[PDB]
Amino acid sequence: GXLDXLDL
Amino acid sequence: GXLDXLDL
Amino acid sequence: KNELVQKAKLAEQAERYDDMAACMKSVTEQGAELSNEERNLLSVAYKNVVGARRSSWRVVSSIEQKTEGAEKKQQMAREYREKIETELRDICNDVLSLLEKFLIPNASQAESKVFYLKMKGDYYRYLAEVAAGDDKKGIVDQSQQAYQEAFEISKKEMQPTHPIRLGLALNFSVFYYEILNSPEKACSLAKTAFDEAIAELDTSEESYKDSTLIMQLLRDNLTLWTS
Amino acid sequence: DKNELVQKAKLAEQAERYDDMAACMKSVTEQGAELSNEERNLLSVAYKNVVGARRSSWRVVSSIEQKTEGAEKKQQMAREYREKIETELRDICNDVLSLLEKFLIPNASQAESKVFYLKMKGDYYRYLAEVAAGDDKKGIVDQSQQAYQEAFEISKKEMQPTHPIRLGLALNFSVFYYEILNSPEKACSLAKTAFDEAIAELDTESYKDSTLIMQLLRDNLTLWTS
Repeated sequence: GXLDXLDL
Repeated sequence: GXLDXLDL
Repeated sequence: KNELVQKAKLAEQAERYDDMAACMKSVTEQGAELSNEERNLLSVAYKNVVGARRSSWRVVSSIEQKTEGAEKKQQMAREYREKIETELRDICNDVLSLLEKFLIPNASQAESKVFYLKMKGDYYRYLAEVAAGDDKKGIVDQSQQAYQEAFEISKKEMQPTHPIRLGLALNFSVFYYEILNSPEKACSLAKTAFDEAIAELDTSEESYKDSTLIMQLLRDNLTLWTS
Repeated sequence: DKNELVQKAKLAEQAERYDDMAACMKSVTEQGAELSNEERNLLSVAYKNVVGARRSSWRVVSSIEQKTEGAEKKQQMAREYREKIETELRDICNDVLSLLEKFLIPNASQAESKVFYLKMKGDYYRYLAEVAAGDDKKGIVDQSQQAYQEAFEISKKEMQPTHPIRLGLALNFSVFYYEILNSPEKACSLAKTAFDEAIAELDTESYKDSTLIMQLLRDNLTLWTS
């Protein structure tokens, strides 16, 4: 949601 | 796999 | 040839189990008694294929009870739960066919038979889970039939440590509980197998960890149903 | 409408069916609306998991090809399967691109969002480069460069280093310079640049959600230090 939303 | 090949 | 196996071994490695299973679904379709290696690969493949959907359906199903705000999403939740159910059944039947058509009637090794029959039970039990309506009672007994045939063969030409026999046990022990909803029968069977598998404490031949790994599941199941 | 597929996708996440999830977001974009934060994120979460699966699938198959090369009778089936995934990812990448280049950046109304979707371009083209065989890569690499740099202009001197979307850009553009352009010197430059500027920022989910991004930069900086 925070790491995976922005793809690392 | 132990349970992976036995599907547990 | 075994080019598919190789594809599967890659599909396994690629976690592309959908392909993997299709590969082995074809190897089966080739109409040969799959090597315990191949066997394992087919299972591995379909294990995740049916596993993907069960764990999908499971969350949707529970969310079906936990509908966004009111019970208005019920329609969507269900509709989609059914979308999964459709797929799951396809995969199940697909596996079941393989079992009826190739696996069971080809499996020469007694051990192998147990395995596939267990699959039968397993995959039939995966239907029962989803089998709402009036189907369950029959389908649950169709899973049972399958598990029992396996049990019969296991308690015959399989030592109590054999991970498959224990694999069956656990898979069949979970059936009586989760499915038939009869802890009485479930708990006993589990105990029986584990209890019987204990005497063989291998003071110097066993099935190492694989077998012990199940015992833990078995007892960890037993202790859950204990409560 | 759009919501008629915002609940379904939310459930597809819940049910780990990102292929469905993605397909719901596609229609939500095809609706013709500047995506929300909820709805945008989902699209990412959805497609990131779809591409991610392929990318991580490709990486292992490519890695398996490191047993027999372009001309062999044992690692010839890998390349052919890797190529199948190459295709799959491409289709999925192009799909996200079609969504992004058609009506993902032009429809986006906000400024902070511009960065984001462009960061996807810098992401998704980079994915293409990795798999982009032949001489075609060269251009596809520029695609990601033109993109990830373009988003860097909108995120640079526009949002505080504290911003996780500005820092997420840093991460991905740096890993683009390193992993694709194989220009560690330039990668570490961008990283330091972002991290440095990001230090001189002050924010009271920016507390942690914007702290992990930084921790990766530092980790990468460290990795590329040795």
